[PDB]
Amino acid sequence: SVSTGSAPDANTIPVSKVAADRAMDAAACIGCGACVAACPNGSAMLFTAAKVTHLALLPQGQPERYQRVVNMVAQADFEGFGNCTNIGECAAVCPKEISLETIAQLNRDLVMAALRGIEPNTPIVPA
Amino acid sequence: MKITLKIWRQKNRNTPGEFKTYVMDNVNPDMSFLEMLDVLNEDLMSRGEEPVAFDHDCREGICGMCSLMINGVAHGPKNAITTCQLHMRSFKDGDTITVEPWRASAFPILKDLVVDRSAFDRIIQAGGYISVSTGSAPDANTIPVSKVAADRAMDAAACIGCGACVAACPNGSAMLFTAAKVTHLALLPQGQPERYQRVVNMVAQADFEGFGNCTNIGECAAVCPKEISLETIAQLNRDLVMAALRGIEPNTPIVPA
Amino acid sequence: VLDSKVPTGPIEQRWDKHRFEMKLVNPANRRKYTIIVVGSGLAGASAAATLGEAGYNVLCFCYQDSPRRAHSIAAQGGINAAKNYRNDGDSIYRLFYDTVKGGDFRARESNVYRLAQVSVNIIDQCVAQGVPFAREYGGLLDNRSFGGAQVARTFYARGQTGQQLLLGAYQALSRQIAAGTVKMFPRTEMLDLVVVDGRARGIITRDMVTGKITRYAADAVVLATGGYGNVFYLSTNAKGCNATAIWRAHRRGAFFGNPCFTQIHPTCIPVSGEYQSKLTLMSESLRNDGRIWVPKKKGDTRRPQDIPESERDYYLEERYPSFGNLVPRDIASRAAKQVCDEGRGVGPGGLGVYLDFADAIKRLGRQKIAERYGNLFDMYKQITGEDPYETPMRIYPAVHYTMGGLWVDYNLQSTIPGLFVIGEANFSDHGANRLGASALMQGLADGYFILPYTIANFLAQVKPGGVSIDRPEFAEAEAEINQRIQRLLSIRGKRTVDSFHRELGKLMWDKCGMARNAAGLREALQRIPEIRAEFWENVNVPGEANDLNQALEKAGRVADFLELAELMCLDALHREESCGGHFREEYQTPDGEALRNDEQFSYVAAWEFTGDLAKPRLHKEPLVFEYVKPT
Amino acid sequence: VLDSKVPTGPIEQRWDKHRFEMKLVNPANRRKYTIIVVGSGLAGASAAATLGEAGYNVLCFCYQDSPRRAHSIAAQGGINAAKNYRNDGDSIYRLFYDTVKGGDFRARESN
Amino acid sequence: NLFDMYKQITGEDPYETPMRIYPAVHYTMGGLWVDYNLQSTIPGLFVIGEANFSDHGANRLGASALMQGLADGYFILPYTIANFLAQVKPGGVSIDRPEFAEAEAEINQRIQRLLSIRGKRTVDSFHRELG
Ligand SMILES: Cc1cc2nc3c(=O)[nH]c(=O)nc-3n(C[C@H](O)[C@H](O)[C@H](O)COP(=O)(O)OP(=O)(O)OC[C@H]3O[C@@H](n4cnc5c(N)ncnc54)[C@H](O)[C@@H]3O)c2cc1C
Ligand SMILES: Cc1cc2nc3c(=O)[nH]c(=O)nc-3n(C[C@H](O)[C@H](O)[C@H](O)COP(=O)(O)OP(=O)(O)OC[C@H]3O[C@@H](n4cnc5c(N)ncnc54)[C@H](O)[C@@H]3O)c2cc1C
Ligand code: SF4
Ligand code: SF4
Ligand code: F3S
Ligand code: F3S
Ligand code: FES
Repeated sequence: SVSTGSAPDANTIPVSKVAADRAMDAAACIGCGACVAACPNGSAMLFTAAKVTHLALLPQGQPERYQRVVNMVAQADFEGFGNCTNIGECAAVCPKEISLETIAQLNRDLVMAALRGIEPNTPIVPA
Repeated sequence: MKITLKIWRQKNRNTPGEFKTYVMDNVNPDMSFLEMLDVLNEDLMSRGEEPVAFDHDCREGICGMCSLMINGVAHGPKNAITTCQLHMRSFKDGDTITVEPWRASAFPILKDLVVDRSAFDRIIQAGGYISVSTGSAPDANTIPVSKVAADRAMDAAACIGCGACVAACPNGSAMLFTAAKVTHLALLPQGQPERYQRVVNMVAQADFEGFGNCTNIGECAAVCPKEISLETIAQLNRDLVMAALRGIEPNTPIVPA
Repeated sequence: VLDSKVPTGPIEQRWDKHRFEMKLVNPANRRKYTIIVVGSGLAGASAAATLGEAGYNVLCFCYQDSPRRAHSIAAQGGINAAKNYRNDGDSIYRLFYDTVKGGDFRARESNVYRLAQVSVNIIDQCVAQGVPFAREYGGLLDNRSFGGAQVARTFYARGQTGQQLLLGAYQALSRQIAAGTVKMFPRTEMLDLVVVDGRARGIITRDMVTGKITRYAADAVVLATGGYGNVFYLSTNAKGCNATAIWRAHRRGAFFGNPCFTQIHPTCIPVSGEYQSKLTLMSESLRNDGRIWVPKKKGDTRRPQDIPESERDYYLEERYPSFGNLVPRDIASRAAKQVCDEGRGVGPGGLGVYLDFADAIKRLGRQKIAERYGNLFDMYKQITGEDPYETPMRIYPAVHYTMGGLWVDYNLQSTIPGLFVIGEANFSDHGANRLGASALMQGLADGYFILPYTIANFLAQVKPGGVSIDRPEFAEAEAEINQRIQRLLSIRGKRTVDSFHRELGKLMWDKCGMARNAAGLREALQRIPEIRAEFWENVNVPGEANDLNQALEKAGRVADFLELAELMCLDALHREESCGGHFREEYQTPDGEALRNDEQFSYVAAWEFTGDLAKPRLHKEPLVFEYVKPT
Repeated sequence: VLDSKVPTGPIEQRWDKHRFEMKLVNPANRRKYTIIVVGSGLAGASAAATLGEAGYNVLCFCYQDSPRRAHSIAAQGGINAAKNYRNDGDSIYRLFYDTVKGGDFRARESN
Repeated sequence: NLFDMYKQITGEDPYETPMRIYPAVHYTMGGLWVDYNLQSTIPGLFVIGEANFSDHGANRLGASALMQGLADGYFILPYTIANFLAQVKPGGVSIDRPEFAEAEAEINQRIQRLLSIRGKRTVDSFHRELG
C-alpha cells in the first residue's frame, strides 16, 4: 500500500541478493491457474503462497505481511477453493517451477499472525 | 442549584492548611466547574477574603494544567475528561462537593490548590526523548512505520502530563506517565537506538524523585483523561527486563537546579 | 528608517545567498555568549533547543507551570509543507504563491518564500524526533486537504498535531536542559526590557510564586510570547495569553507593525453567561452542510426542532445566494454578529446562531456523518450538553489569531538592535490573512532554521560580555516595575479586574471588531482613555506582592491591554482600505468582499511610541511585488 | 491547426513551470468526475491506479481475461533511468540527448 | 534461457546445429498525435503509451517504451487530466443522448453485416494476404 509520488530513493533500503533471488523466484507466477486444476482438492494454495512469499521476502512488504496473508487466505476460502493436503501436484504442474516451500512460508506467516491476534477483514464481494 | 463546597485552603508550602466551606445559591447547570470557582473567587474578592488559587490555562483538556481532586475522584466524577471539561450538569441540587489538590511527596503544595509538578519535567529530562540534533534529519519517508505501530504510539503519546495518575495511585507512583512516554518512544524505529537505556534511566529518575512503586492496582487508568491503557506498563516492564538482561546501568540522576 | 535587509537576485537563491553572506561565530566562542529567550511555545522551545545545541548559554522563560503548557499545544489542524507527496501539483513556488495571495498582498515576498522553502526541512526534523504523524498502510506518510485548499499538503496527528509538535520541541528542550546548556525558569513572567546603549541587554522578571523581582542580563533577547488576540475579552486564546512583553518592548523603542490585523474563527461554542471568556474552537470542516438559520420570530419558546421549515429565517441563503451558502468566513461571521446584535440570538444571553445538521443527516447516511464528525459531536455534547444529531448546533464567532505584532526585518530583528521577535509576536509574513496550518509552520521555521543564522550573525558582529546587572538601567527598570506593582496593589477600588477587561473587550469587539467604520473607531478612541483612567482609579486587586497572587498578574495584563487597544484602534482608523482580516465598511464591493487600494496602501505600517498614547508616529515600509502580481 | 503547447524558457524548468501554470481540482471535487480508461497495459494500469488514488471515478477496460494478461508482460529487456548509480557519466541531459539523437531528430525536445 | 528456449520451440540444439532467424515487425512509433498535455485533437481525449506518437521520433531506443508508458501513467497524465477537468463542469451527459444511439446503431449494423456476409475465405486468409 504505497501511493504514487511518496516513494523514497531507490537505494534507501538494502535487500540481500539471496532474499531478492527468492522473491523473484516466487514472484514469477503467471496466474495460469494450473495449480488449481492439478490439486485434487481444487485449492489455490500455490498461487496464494507464491504471492505471499514474494511480498514477504522484501523489506517494503514487512509493515503489513501478517495481516496480508490472513486476508488472502480468507479470500480463498470465500472464493470456493479447497484446502491443502500437502499432496504436491501443483508444484509438479506449475509452469514456473514454484517450489513447495512457498506454502511452508505461508504456513509460518499464518501461524505467526494467529499468535498475534490478527483477524481477517471483510471479504471482497464481486461486482 | 444550591451548592456547598469544601475547599482545601493552604497559605503556602510550609503553612498548614484546612478545609473551608462556601455556600453558593445560584449555579448554572451548564457552566463548567472552573467557571463556578471563578464566580466564587469574584464573590470572595467583593467580600474581602483571599481568592482560591488553582491552575488553568487552556480550558480544553489538552494543556494538562488543570489539577483538582473533586469528591474523592481525580478530575471529577466523570471519566476520560479533565477538570476544565467538567460541567455542573453532572452534579445535583444541594450536593456537597469536596475540592482538594493532588497529594504526593513529589508534588509539593504551593497554594490552596496549586502543586509543583516539576518532577514530571525532571523525569522527561532523563532520557525521555530522541537524541537527534537540528539539521541532521533524513528525508521524512526514509523509514517506514506501520499504521498499527503509529496508531499505538499516538495512543500512548497523547499524555497531557496532568499528574492525575500520581494522585489516583494509592502508592503515589508515576508509573503510567513514565510507561506512556516509554511506549511512545519505543513503538517507532527512530526510538530504537537508545530505548533499553532510556527506560532504565527514566525509571531510576522516578525512584530518585520520590514516587512510589506500582502494585498493578490499576487505579491510574480509571482517571486518566486520555485513557492511557495499562498495556503501557506491561511494555515498560518488558523493556526494563530486557535492559536488565543486557546489563544496562542507570546514569547519574538529574538533580534539580 | 526601516531597512528590510532583503537580499537581491532571483528569489530562489535569496536565502542561500544571504546565508553565505552573513557572519559566523566559531563553535569554541559560542560558550562566551548568553541569550535570553522569553517564551516556550513552538517558536520559543524550538529556538531554545537549537541555540542550546549550538552551544550558547540559553535562559528560557515561561509563565506556566511547565514549558509544555502553551497554546501551541492546543492547535488541532495539521502542518503544511511543500513535499508534493501526493503528486497533485504542490511545490515550493506554489506554496509561496498561495501564502502571498492568501495574505491579500500585504507581506514581503522574501520572507514568504523562505518559509515555503524551509517547510520541507521542518517536516523532516519533526518526523525524525518521533512525532506520531498519520501513516498509510504501507508505512509512508499520509496527507489531507485543509478543507478547501487545492492540494493535499498537510501532515497531521489524529486530532492533536500541535500537541505532538510542541512535545517534540519540548523533548528537545528537555534534552538540552539535561545537558546543562539551557536553564529553564518556569512560573516567572518578564515584566520589563532593559536596553543598554541602544541594545536590548536584559530583562526584569517577577517570579509569580514567591513574588521575587529578578534582573537578568544577556547579549541577545528573543521574544516568543505569542499573539495578543486576548485584548478582546472573548477569544479562543488561553486564559493567560497577553501582550505585556511586546508592549514593554514597544515602549522601549520597538515598532509595532500593523497592530489592527486580526483573524477570527467562524464556528466557536457560544458563551453560557457573563462569567466565561473562553470560547472553544471547533473545526472548519463544519458549515459544509450549511443550514445556518435563526427563528423568524424574535422570541420563540418552542424547541428548535419544533419550528417548521417555513418559519425559519434561513439567512445566509436569501442573502449571498451566488456563493452557495459557502460564503467566506468574514461575510458569514459578520452577518451572524449583526443578527445576534439585532436581538435575534438563540443562546443563553442571546449570543449565538443555529447550525442545523438535520437535512445533512437525512440526505446523507448517519454512518458517514458520524465517521467525519464524531469527535466534534462528542465534544459539543460534553460541553454544551445537547446532541447535535437531534438538536441544532449553536455557534458564534470569536477572535482567534493576530497577524500583527512587532516589526522585524529579514534577520528577524526588531527596531531595537539585538532584540529578535519570532512566532506570533512579530508581523512576519502572514500579511493581512493567515492561511490554515501556517502559524505552526512559521513558528517552527523561525525557531529551527532561521533564527540561529541571524542571531549568530548579530553576535559575531559584536563582542561578548561587558554588561552586568548593576547598571543604572537595570535599577531604573526594577524601580519602575516595583512602583507599578505597589500602585496596583494600593488602588483598592471597587470594580474587579475582569469587569474592566470585559468592558474593554466588548468595546473593542463592537467598534474595532469584525466590521469597522470611521465613526465607530473615533468613538472607541474617545472612550478608551476614560476606561483606562477608571481602571487606574477604581480597580480592586487584593493580596500581597510576595505571594501567589493571580489578581496581580491579571491586573498587569489588563493595564497593558488597555494601553495596546488605543494603538490598534488608531491603526485601524488609519488604514482606509479593506484587506484580509481588516475590514472597513466604506471600502467594500457590493458582494461583500474587501476592496483594496494598492496605489496608496501597499506598505507595512510601523508605529513608534513617542511617549504619548494618542499620537504615535507612523513609518511606512513600501512593498514591491516582482513574482506575484496583485489582482 | 496543431498547438503543441510546449512551455518556454530553459529546458530544465519547462516541466516544473508547466506544472505550476496548469489548473488544479480540489480533492473534495475529484469524486464528481468520471474518467474512462481503455486499456490495462503498463500505461493503462498505471494511469488507472494513479487516478483512482487521486479520487476520480475510473472505468478501466481490457479485452483479455484479466488486467495482468495484457501485453507488455512479455517485455524481456530492462528499463532505463538517469540515476547514474554506476558512476559512468550518465545524467538526465545525457539521456535526453541520447533519446533525441536515436530518434533521428523527428520528435519534440520538451517531451 | 535462449538456447534452451530455442531448443524447446524449434527442436534443434544451437550448440551443435546452426540457429535460424528471420526479421519481424516489433514496434510502432506512430500513432495518434498528442500535444504537450497528452491530449489528442479531440478535446478531452488523451492517448498514452504506444498508441500515441509522443517522443520516440523515428526510432525507439531499447528499454524506452516501458519507461515511456510508466511515465505517462504515473507522473504526467494526472496533472494534465486535472488541468483539463478543472476548466469544465462535471456531469451533464447521460447515455440517452442521440450520439450514443447513433454510435450503437452503427456498431450493431456493422456486426450484423459481418455475420451475414458468410462468404468462402476465412478471416485469417484476408489478414495473411494483407500482411
Ligand atoms: C485554539 C487555537 C488553535 C490553533 N490552531 C491552529 C492550527 O490548526 N494551525 C495553525 O497553523 N495555527 C493554529 N493556531 C495558531 C498557532 O498555534 C499559534 O498562534 C502559535 O503557536 C503561536 O506561536 P508562539 O509559540 O509564539 O505562541 P505561544 O505558543 O502562545 O507562546 C507563548 C509562550 O510565551 C510565554 N509567555 C507569554 N507571555 C509571557 C510573559 N509576559 N512572560 C513570560 N513568558 C511569557 C508563555 O509562557 C509560552 O511559553 C491555533 C491557535 C489557537 C489559540
Ligand atoms: C515481445 C515484446 C518485447 C518488448 N520488449 C520491450 C523492452 O524490452 N523494452 C521496452 O521499452 N519496450 C518493449 N516492448 C514494447 C512495449 O513493452 C509495448 O510494446 C508497449 O508499448 C507497452 O505497453 P502499453 O501499455 O503501452 O501497451 P499494451 O500493454 O499492449 O496495451 C494493451 C492494452 O490495451 C487493451 N486494449 C487494446 N485494444 C483494446 C480494445 N479495442 N478494447 C479494449 N481494450 C483494448 C488491452 O486489453 C491491454 O490492456 C516490447 C514489446 C513486445 C511485443
Ligand atoms: S500453476 Fe504456478 S504459475 Fe500457474 S497460477 Fe499456480 S503457482 Fe502460478
Ligand atoms: S498518564 Fe494520564 S493521568 Fe497520568 S499524567 Fe498522563 S494523561 Fe495525566
Ligand atoms: S498439490 Fe494441491 S493439495 Fe495442496 S500442496 Fe499442492 S495445492
Ligand atoms: S494504579 Fe497505582 S499501583 Fe501502579 S499500576 Fe497504576 S501506579
Ligand atoms: S486548562 Fe488545559 S487541561 Fe485544563
